[PDB]
Amino acid sequence: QVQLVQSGAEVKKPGASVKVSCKASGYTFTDYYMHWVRQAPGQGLEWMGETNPRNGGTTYNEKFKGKATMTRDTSTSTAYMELSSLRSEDTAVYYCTIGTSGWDYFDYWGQGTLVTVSSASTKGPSVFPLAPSSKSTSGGTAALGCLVKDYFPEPVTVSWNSGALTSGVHTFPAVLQSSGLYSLSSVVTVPSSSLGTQTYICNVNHKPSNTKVDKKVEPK
Amino acid sequence: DIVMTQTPLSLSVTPGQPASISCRSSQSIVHSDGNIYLEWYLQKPGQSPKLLIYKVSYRFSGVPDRFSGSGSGTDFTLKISRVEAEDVGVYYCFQASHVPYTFGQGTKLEIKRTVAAPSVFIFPPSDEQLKSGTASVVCLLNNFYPREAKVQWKVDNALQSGNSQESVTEQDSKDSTYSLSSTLTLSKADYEKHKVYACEVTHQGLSSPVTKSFNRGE
Repeated sequence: QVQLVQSGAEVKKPGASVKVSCKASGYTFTDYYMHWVRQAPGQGLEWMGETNPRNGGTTYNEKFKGKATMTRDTSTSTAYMELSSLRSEDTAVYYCTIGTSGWDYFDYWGQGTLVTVSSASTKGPSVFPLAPSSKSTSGGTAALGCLVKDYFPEPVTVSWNSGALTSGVHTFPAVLQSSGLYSLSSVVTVPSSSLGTQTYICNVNHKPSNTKVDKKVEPK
Repeated sequence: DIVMTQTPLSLSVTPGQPASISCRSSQSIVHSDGNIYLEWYLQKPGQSPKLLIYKVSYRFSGVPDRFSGSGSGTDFTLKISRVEAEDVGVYYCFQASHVPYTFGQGTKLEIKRTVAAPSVFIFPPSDEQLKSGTASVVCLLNNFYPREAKVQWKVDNALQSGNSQESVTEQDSKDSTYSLSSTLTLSKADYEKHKVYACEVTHQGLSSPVTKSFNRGE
């Protein structure tokens, strides 16, 4: 089972540097070249370059030469991508990807790492329950959720019951408030008959602020 | 650098009906081995791209026979013989023949389905938030189609302006519907000054606006 696990989202001030890690597992790390792909607003997705994990040898896209520095650690099967002299234009999702065929057509990708470059301070969110009630029921179903209020920068990820609850989940795109802070809601529709026997916990993660909240949503 | 241009930028297709996406490269994309490394990827919001077609026409494992690829020189085409709900997202062509490797701007595929009126839910502020000095009221519009839906916040029947934010989801991969979250935010002091909190929903699936309300302290 091939899997590429990248490090969490980060916020860095303009002029700073960030090292994004990509831990490889379920295949021999030294067998395939590690590629880096940027997905920026407007500029879309672009190929940054490749690292031969055997000798550390790198081939870059001219555009990223002097901006990106690719390395790896064979003892930990982790590839790294360091961005220097961060500027607003560097706000993007960075992906590590491989082509298990031996050619450069990518079939396995990391989950991505959102790097936000901002002078504004990081704020962790407050997690509030959206308790189910007679005002959130419809045709035998009950809707409930978690309000993830006042955070900066993006992203907030939400899972339910440590990933075991995926059906009927709607994790909405964040809204930017006039304070410059983001806010999002994550909802789930469940049976109303088993509200007394089932436990619903939203697992909120805001990696830039190290926020890890597991909020139990109680029926009202 | 080779510029990949996709046509159209977006397309709306009814399930079972065919779809076509073209990719044009600024130069020839014939690799030194004689093969053209032209790939098609599908990406959904919050996810990494998924390989569908590689080397112009070859399909990746698990990819349905509904997807086919063709082309020569500059012109390249992705073809979906019959579109399914799960095909929603953005399609990208990508050349891995010449360094640096380049992607097209993307083609958003949206799918058409019958009108679905929303299930409307309201959520008063939590006691946790009220203690912190703020009151957010959430109005949930679940599984509706088309995406156009109007939410109006009414406090003691008075129409609200400038104190709410909303966002709609991407199109659902299973039932081709949309969901909407709208939040009304007031200070604790302002929230306690009023009794009836309501969100009035307008949608094509509704013959008259539907109101979902609560009385503060019930």
